[PDB]
Amino acid sequence: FCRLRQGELQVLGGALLQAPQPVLVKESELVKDTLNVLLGVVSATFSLCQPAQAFTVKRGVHVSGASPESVSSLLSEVAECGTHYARLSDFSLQPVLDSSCSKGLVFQAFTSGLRRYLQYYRACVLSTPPTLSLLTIGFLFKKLGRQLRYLAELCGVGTALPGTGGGEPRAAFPTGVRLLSYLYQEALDNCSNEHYPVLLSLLKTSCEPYTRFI
Amino acid sequence: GPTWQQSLELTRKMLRDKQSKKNSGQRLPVLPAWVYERPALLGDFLPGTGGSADTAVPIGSLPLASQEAAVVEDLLYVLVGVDGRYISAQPLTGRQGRTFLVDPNLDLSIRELVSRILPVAASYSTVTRFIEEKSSFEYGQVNHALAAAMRTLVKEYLVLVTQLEQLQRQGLLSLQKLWFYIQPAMRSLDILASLATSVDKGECIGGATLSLLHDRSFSYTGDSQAQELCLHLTKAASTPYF
Repeated sequence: FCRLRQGELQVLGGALLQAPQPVLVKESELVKDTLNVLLGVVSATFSLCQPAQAFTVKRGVHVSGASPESVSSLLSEVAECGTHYARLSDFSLQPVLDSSCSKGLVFQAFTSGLRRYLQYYRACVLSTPPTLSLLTIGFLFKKLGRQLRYLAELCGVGTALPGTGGGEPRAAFPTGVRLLSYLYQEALDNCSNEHYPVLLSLLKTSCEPYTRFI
Repeated sequence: GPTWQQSLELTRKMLRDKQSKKNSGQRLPVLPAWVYERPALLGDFLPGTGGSADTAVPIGSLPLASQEAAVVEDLLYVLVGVDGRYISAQPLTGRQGRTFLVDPNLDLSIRELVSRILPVAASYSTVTRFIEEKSSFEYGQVNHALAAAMRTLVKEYLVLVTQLEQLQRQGLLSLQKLWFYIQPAMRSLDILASLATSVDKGECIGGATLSLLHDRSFSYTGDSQAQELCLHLTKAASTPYF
């Protein structure tokens, strides 16, 4: 029925759907690809920070409709957050980085602890939900991905705002002693999702190089 | 054309001559070694290395678990310095990090994670090349002590590598867990690979090598994830000098 309704719409549109992934993969295999994308390895239909499917209708970007592409779409709607998560975990994965992120022990501690949490998130996914429907995967991971997206706005690429500040590779996000400044205002100015324990630990580890120097 | 092994042998000869003159005739540590006669065959990486011509099957045709096992074995051989079966140590010109080519037959996520590990494979290949190069007493005391500490850490890394190989063999491992297990270990491996490469390129020895190690452990300073290994290596390297 979904395919038939979409066929009617495509007949009236001139075939402007072209079924990006009309069906695939399965339950457990699509879950495996999505869990890989959430770990940070792009899925066999999903690239991280890149459209998973070549459909731009909400059947293929679709929590579900049973429509052609909609099986991919249920994954895709949550997937865009996971692709952002993956690029953010790459951003915070190494404790040292070029340009506005080189030097700084508090920056290395912050980036290492963020990579620690990214790794724990990635191991939680595709270890808790093996062979779970997309709906369960998305529901279970929503409360984690929202915190990840908040931290992605706080941190580097992996977000629709690169770093905190701006939305490009020139974000004001500090590093080093500049970061030991930056973080104090970012910590006061926002902690409103789930970062109170996490932000406390991050401030502690960022101050650990500052506290060392002092 | 000189390769990194030929360059290091010529450097060894010139450094022996230099210490011979600088010592005014005092004794130098010299021994017969066949390690240089076949370094690539002793778990290291030298210009001329590759993958495996005797272990080569289509990983794509192989099931996902079989592909994972084969890739884990090739990765662990690269992480011990020897070639893989689908991960091939590539030749190096001049002493640098040993690069490892991944067979393109691997799955996109699989090849992705193989490449992610490949940093570890290159680190271990360069580590074992430096280990077996400074293992012989021609360079300074600090150089030989550094080689000793580096080969100790490489042996511990290879114990871990064999445990991980067996766990993958039974199917109790994933690329994410492989990347996660040795994160401080891989940090230390990268740090010590950078230190070793700086030593090899600048042919540091004596207090030059000591200054290299001190700068290696001092450029970061404070707070640690893998600098414990570098500090231990620096202490052991400077033990004869100290």
